[PDB]
Amino acid sequence: MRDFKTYLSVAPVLSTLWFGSLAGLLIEINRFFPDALTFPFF
Amino acid sequence: KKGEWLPGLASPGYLTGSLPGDNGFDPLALAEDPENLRWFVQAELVNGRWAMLGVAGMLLPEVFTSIGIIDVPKWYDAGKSEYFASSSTLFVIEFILFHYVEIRRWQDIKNPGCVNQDPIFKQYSLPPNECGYPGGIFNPLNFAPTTEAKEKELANGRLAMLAFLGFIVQHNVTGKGPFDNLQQHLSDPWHNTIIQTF
Amino acid sequence: LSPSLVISLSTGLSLFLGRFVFFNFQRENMAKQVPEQNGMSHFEAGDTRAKEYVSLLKSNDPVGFNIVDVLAWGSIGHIVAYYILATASNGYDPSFF
Amino acid sequence: EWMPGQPRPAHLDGSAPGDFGFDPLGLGEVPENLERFKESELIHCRWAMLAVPGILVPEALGLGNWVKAQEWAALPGGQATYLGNPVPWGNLPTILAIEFLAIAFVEHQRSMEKDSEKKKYPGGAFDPLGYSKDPKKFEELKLKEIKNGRLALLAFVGFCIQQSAYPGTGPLENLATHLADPWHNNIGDIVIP
Amino acid sequence: DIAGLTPCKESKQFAKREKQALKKLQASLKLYADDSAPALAIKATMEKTKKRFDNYGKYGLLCGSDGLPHLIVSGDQRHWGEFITPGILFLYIAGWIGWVGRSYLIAIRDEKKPTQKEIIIDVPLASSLLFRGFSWPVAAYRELLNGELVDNN
Ligand SMILES: CC1=C[C@H](O)CC(C)(C)[C@H]1/C=C/C(C)=C/C=C/C(C)=C/C=C/C=C(C)/C=C/C=C(C)/C=C/C1=C(C)C[C@H](O)CC1(C)C
Ligand SMILES: CC1=C[C@H](O)CC(C)(C)[C@H]1/C=C/C(C)=C/C=C/C(C)=C/C=C/C=C(C)/C=C/C=C(C)/C=C/C1=C(C)C[C@H](O)CC1(C)C
Ligand SMILES: CC1=C(/C=C/C(C)=C/C=C/C(C)=C/C=C/C=C(C)/C=C/C=C(C)/C=C/C2=C(C)CCCC2(C)C)C(C)(C)CCC1
Repeated sequence: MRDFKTYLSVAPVLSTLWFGSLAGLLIEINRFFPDALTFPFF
Repeated sequence: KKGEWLPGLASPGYLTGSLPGDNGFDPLALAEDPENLRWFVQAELVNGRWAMLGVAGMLLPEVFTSIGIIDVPKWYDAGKSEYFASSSTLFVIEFILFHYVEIRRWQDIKNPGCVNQDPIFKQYSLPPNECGYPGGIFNPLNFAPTTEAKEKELANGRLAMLAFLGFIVQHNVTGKGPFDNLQQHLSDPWHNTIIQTF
Repeated sequence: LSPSLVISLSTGLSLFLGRFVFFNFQRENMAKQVPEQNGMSHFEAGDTRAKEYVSLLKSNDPVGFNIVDVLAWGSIGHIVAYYILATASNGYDPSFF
Repeated sequence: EWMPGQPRPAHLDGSAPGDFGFDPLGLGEVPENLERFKESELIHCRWAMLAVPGILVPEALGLGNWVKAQEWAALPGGQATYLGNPVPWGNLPTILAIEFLAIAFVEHQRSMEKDSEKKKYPGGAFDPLGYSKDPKKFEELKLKEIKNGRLALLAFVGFCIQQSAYPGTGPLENLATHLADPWHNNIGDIVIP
Repeated sequence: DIAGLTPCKESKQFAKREKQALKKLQASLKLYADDSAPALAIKATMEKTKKRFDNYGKYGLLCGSDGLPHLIVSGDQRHWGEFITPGILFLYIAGWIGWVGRSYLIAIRDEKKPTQKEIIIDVPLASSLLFRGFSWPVAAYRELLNGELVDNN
């Protein structure tokens, strides 16, 4: 299990997980707040 | 009397407990450098004292206005009120006086016990004192500055800064007074929370 | 204006300033400023046409005012005089304010 | 010291007149540079000292102000006025020519002297009342000159800034505007329009 | 009306562009029955377009002569939300990422084989240092003041 967790900590697997989570977050943000050209909250 | 913000977590090495109000709460390691900690103690003290004065000024007049003793505008509507001088002259006067007093405070921060003396009437001088707690004229009632008083002051300051953050965020989301928000919460709490204002 | 009067006045004032007022400073600056190449002057480096004319710059004036200074300060005076004349003739130029 | 609780720079020791240890940029590290700065500062302060009454008095006597007195040269064929009377030879080429002729040769002899003390304080014909004979009063008058001259330089900065803020008017008009109702018309209105 | 630009909520060409978009979407919509999934998708797209145009009009954007919104980055307070506020947010996030990466590189600098901690990321230390970039401006300013940000080699 330690070796498998070490494999999960290697550069491509960790990069894939991180970038997939980031892409999912950005896609969900773009669904819930679509067509954002300005920052109108202030 | 030290305590822990998190019972499981261990205190950092630079937070041994000499400073008042030490609960080991530096998870982001901002005050690892001793000079940084020395600056941040003064920053916390000044911010907390100003937050005390500010939260009192935006809470107690509003409470008295709601009761009916006085008719004072809200803290967000007090800028547009009428005074004997315009806001620009008041800002300039405040800038001049604050420049002087805060430059004096900054000299004491940089080197303690260096600006304790009056520059006009040289016979007047503050007694020797720790940085951040200038005795003498600033303590007319001669209250003892024990570490219990310092801890109580820091706790009230942290509560006041949290209250001011709540003040500004609540006015940003609802556009009404914080005591009005408290009254709305007390009307029926389970449908007047953070949730139903979004 | 009268071109002769203005030209004579400006040339006389410029020559007066060069002879009396700004003479010692100029002489000290030419004493400190001499063109040299590779640590030696242009003439002694091998250039036969870079020799300074010591005969043309020798003068009988008590302070050393020579013909080249006369030409330079007269050029200043003539330029100033013609600037004055051409500006005074024109009844315009940054006047509306 | 200019700034209490702040260490003095190594270039300044307080021996000079008006030496309050103020050099944040360290301009006067080189001693001959510091001597040149002393001479230039003294000349600047003396010129501003001659300036300040020369600006206030013509405004107080109702002759305009220190910006009206330069309007005539802007106009084509302008005529200068002194005490309300037009000077017959007061035209821009003649005034500029006599200013260049006489302002030079009086700034030239000032550069002929090599003594630094004589470059700052020449004495002789310029001290006819004998105020520099006693040394202690000489240093006291040096300090008084330095302080009043720095005040004059600050006053001239105020002159320029108030002229930029309020174009085409006089400093005494600004003083009267402040004295009319000080809580409403001041630097605050221009600092926050 | 900065730089001769009409506001997008008072621009005829903006409404014209919305009309062309809605007309094209309706022409695509006419090929299917209204109760079908493609028709519902097209209707959702039309509603999204209408909401987008209304939001662009109400946001205060200045529309050019071609009917498209033009951003102003000169710093005008009416248009601080186009560049300056998103720019500040981006600078905060980028400083967060850079500070976290620099802290991780500093932490694994004095090891036996530091490169092994770069090909294989040590996740607990990285997750410990992830939130240290929340206060990145304060930490960076103090490190610059104490002379720890730069290396004198
Ligand atoms: C410590 C730590 C640690 C770790 O390591 C990391 C971390 C976590 C990051 C950190 C932090 C934390 C926190 C929480 C903080 C906070 C702060 C605040 C909030 C402040 C305030 C602060 C605040 C303040 C001062 C305030 C002030 C106020 C005032 C003046 C007022 C004024 C006023 C009045 C009266 C009235 C009128 O009508 C209006 C006005 C004019 C407006
Ligand atoms: C050396 C010698 C030598 C020999 O041996 C002998 C003898 C001759 C004696 C000697 C000499 C002497 C002399 C000449 C002196 C002079 C002086 C002066 C003039 C000063 C000034 C001085 C000056 C000064 C201080 C100044 C000051 C100023 C001021 C405050 C100002 C104010 C103001 C006002 C109100 C108003 C406006 O709105 C602003 C202003 C403008 C800001
Ligand atoms: C002998 C002598 C003397 C005398 C002297 C004299 C008298 C001199 C003169 C001198 C002169 C008398 C000089 C002059 C010079 C000049 C020149 C050298 C030239 C100039 C010019 C130029 C260079 C150019 C011009 C032009 C033209 C071409 C046209 C257009 C415009 C112009 C202006 C550009 C005496 C008695 C004192 C003493 C003894 C000795």
